Amino acid sequence: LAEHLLKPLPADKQIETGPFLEAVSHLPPFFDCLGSPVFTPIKADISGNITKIKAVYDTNPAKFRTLQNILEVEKEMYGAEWPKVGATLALMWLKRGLRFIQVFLQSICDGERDENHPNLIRVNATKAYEMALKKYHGWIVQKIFQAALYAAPYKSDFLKALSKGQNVTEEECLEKIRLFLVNYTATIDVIYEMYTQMNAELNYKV
Amino acid sequence: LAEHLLKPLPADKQIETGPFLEAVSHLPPFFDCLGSPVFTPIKADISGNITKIKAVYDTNPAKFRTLQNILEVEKEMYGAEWPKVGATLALMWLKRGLRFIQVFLQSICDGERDENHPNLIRVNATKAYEMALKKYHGWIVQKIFQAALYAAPYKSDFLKALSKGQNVTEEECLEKIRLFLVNYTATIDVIYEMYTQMNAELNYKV
Ligand SMILES: CCCCCCCC/C=C\CCCCCCCCCCCCCC(=O)N[C@@H](CO[C@@H]1O[C@H](CO)[C@H](O)[C@H](OS(=O)(=O)O)[C@H]1O)[C@H](O)/C=C/CCCCCCCCCCCCC
Ligand SMILES: CCCCCCCC/C=C\CCCCCCCCCCCCCC(=O)N[C@@H](CO[C@@H]1O[C@H](CO)[C@H](O)[C@H](OS(=O)(=O)O)[C@H]1O)[C@H](O)/C=C/CCCCCCCCCCCCC
Repeated sequence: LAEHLLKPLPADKQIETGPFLEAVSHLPPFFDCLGSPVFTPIKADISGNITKIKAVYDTNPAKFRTLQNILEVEKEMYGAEWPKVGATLALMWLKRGLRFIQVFLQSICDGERDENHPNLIRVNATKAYEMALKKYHGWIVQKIFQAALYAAPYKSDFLKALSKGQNVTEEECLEKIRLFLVNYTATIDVIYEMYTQMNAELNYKV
Repeated sequence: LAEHLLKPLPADKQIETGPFLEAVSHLPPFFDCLGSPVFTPIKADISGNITKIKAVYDTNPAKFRTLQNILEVEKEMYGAEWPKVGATLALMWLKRGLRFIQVFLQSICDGERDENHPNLIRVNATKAYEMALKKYHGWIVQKIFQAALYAAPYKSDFLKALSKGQNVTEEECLEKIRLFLVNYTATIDVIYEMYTQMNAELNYKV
């Protein structure tokens, strides 16, 4: 993770679209390292959001220099269907997946665990799901999450996979995750705040 | 469905690849008519198989004239990883989805129902799942099927969707499904038999 840190936030809290998309594009490949086909459709959905945002950006990178520019330009371009359109909608969902990853990783780094099963990551994933995604899912998708949770790797195995080849301890691995989390968390928080400020957030369930 | 009937089988039971792929390519769009996002990853998997087979075919349509040609050419081309490779693997999975659809539709047409809930299609889908797919799924994916089953439409709604614009009765709709099922079922049966004859069938679970 720490090979692709996000940029620090500038004083004006603007997030450059190009570097943001470049950074977060390194996250979906991690889903191929979790040891299950159950992660295939997940990877697909997150990558699909990234692809959509990049496709809008590519139409005019200067116009879409920042994530704020995307929202404001699309609000002007689309009128009534906005924010349920375009890159605004894609980023609305992407931020939820990014927040899931943030909460999950932070929970692991913070030593949160089921003391009865300290080498599982279920409690960490459940917390992340509850905080990031659950209320945007109808009861059927929530039931699917609960089933998919059983496909999660052991903690020790997950941390091994995050540091393969590097010959580092788990303690060192977790320090590098904490480093990644600094600008990552700050960036996601700014994106959420922007959605509030722009009245671009929707609450529909799938 | 009856606007894209499969070809009848010739005496030699060979199935031409091009027309087969053209016909079955009309089936994944039906998943957008079931009223739920839960069908998105399903459509993606079936379409992915079709795309893979078409990509192999397109490298040399004469060499890959029939489905039998695909298996025999790939067996020669690949040696030891076969049949877990290429279009052979894609068709191995595609036939299972096609068989699911066949069993499901046939069950509906045959009047099979839960007499306590005659306007659901759960019993029909469960039968199809059991016959076509279940034993290739580990327990986690099976649990996901059980959840996804609740996203199925009402029977009357499903049959309406299959005949939209046509101004036909449900009886007429079902007669047209029965017509589609004739060459469809025969074709799928031949494909299954070919996999047996070629020793191309695998039994691994996902
Ligand atoms: C960095 C290391 C990695 C850290 C993460 C590792 C964590 C591992 C630990 C535990 C595992 C826990 C279980 C997994 C939890 C996954 C959470 C990760 C993030 C989730 C991504 C899905 C987000 C989501 O809910 N999306 C939902 C909404 O999508 C959005 O819909 C919009 C329209 O309303 C747009 O189309 C939008 O796209 S746009 O680009 O056009 O705007 C699009 O993104 C999407 O519906 C859900 C997708 C997941 C698939 C769920 C359905 C599966 C059904 C399967 C049925 C099969 C049954 C039959 C079997 C044969
Ligand atoms: C004609 C009208 C339409 C008729 C049908 C309507 C029926 C509606 C009624 C009731 C609904 C019942 C529930 C739905 C049942 C669906 C059955 C339809 C057919 C299923 C298609 C999936 C087949 C399958 O099991 N595939 C499996 C194996 O795939 C194959 O894997 C191979 C490698 O081992 C290859 O990669 C291969 O591709 S290849 O091209 O490279 O060779 C590929 O096809 C595939 O893994 C399953 C895909 C379905 C997705 C399941 C996982 C969902 C996990 C979601 C987790 C989300 C949790 C977190 C939430 C945020």
